[PDB]
Amino acid sequence: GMTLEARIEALEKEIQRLNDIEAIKQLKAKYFRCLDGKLWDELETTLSPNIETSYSDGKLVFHSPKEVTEYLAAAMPKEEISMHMGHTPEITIDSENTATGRWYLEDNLIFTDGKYKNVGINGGAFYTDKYEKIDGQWYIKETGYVRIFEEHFMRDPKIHITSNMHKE
Amino acid sequence: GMTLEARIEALEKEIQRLNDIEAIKQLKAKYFRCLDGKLWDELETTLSPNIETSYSDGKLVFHSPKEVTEYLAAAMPKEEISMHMGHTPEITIDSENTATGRWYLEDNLIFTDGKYKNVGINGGAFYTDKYEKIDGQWYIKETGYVRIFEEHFMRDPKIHITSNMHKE
Amino acid sequence: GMTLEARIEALEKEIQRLNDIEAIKQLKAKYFRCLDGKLWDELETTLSPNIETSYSDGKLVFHSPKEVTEYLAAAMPKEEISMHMGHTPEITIDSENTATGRWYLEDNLIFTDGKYKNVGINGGAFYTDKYEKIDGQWYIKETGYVRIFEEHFMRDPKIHITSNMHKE
Ligand code: NA
Ligand code: NI
Repeated sequence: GMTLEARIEALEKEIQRLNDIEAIKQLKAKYFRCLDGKLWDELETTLSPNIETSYSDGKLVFHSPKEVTEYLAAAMPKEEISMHMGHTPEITIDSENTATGRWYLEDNLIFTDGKYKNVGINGGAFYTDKYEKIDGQWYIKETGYVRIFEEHFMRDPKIHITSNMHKE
Repeated sequence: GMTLEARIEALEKEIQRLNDIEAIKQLKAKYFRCLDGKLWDELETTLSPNIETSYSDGKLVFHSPKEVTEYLAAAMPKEEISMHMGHTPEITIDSENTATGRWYLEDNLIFTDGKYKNVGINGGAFYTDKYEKIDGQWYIKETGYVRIFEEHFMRDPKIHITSNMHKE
Repeated sequence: GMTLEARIEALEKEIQRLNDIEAIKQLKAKYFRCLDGKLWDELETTLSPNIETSYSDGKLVFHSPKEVTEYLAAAMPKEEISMHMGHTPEITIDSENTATGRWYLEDNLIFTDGKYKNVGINGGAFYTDKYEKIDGQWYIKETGYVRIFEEHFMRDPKIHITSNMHKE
């Protein structure tokens, strides 16, 4: 049998796991919100401060959080509306300070002005993120993905874009 | 050090928080399901019964749950298929009976008949909801949002809508 | 009042419920990932091994997990890109080893080659799943759904599909 203290110890471990899972789901939510909102300084706070990290998605690789946000600010300019919509996470806490997260991504991109005016891009991907916990806080260290599909097309210029946060 | 009783107290607070977070995520799920299903009486049960509430999204404002559902029933008639798809919540429990929830919304609207026949509307938004807990149950009090984008367009009438719950 | 032991018992029940809810959300995530990835052997591991189960969605009915995956492999061939995107779950744990889960589905299907080349199908549905727990593990037993809508259309062959995991 188990004493009351043993049962408390078990509960403490279980609750810590659930708390970590929830913290990670909110971290990834914040990442997507900052990414699509183009809130680059805030997005930087989701990335690990441990610069032993190579900040990579398996394709693109950078050596600091600032390098990541400098790339993104250039790659995702005001003329590009983006939606990165995460679904159905599978978060595994791997240790006291490491974890893995599978996410099912849908992405939609719309170029409103410039050289790529009226280009639309839609896709899907399976991401597997790696996270680390530093001084009580979870951060994103790196990821990899399989692209389910991606399509590029020209949007009808007669479509009426009635709202655009990057103009308003 | 902490006694067993102190450790139990800590666990009770942590579990209550996680339970509240889960209750809120299910509440918002029910809201979207009732909204798109046009189950207006059921949707009304998700809204706070505290009529000190101004029921607002920052744009539209009503003074009771019934006023909200009367508006929605008129604004979202049988001829309008709607999908409001929530993603990546960030739920913060603010007190014993208040909370905040960020949600990443995609919306798709299709008009099948009437004056707006063949109109499609797609968009995205960042919502920040406010919730309150009354007699053990969570309710939605009000929200605000930033529209990421919105587009209006005419759908090809050659598209075959093979299923529509609002006709069947 | 409650003794420390009673308070521990209450916490054990609450944490087990939250653990079950999280296990179910990850189970359904795995189902969708395997479905769209066409990982049929892995998908089979999400289905209940209890063959007193009729494996049904209310429309299609099979009598073993293998029959389910044989159907799916034929129905969802390499020429069909699929995305089944789950949102906003409402998971109810019904007993120590049974549960119910509402899911808000968006589906997108694209045929790239064959007889249905350039067909696209988009839809939405409200699913209510039934789960069972066998030897510590949750499985999907069966489901039912209401189709919000479904549309069939021919895609412009000028669209550029730049990535497709089922060719790569
Ligand atoms: Na979508
Ligand atoms: Ni979605």
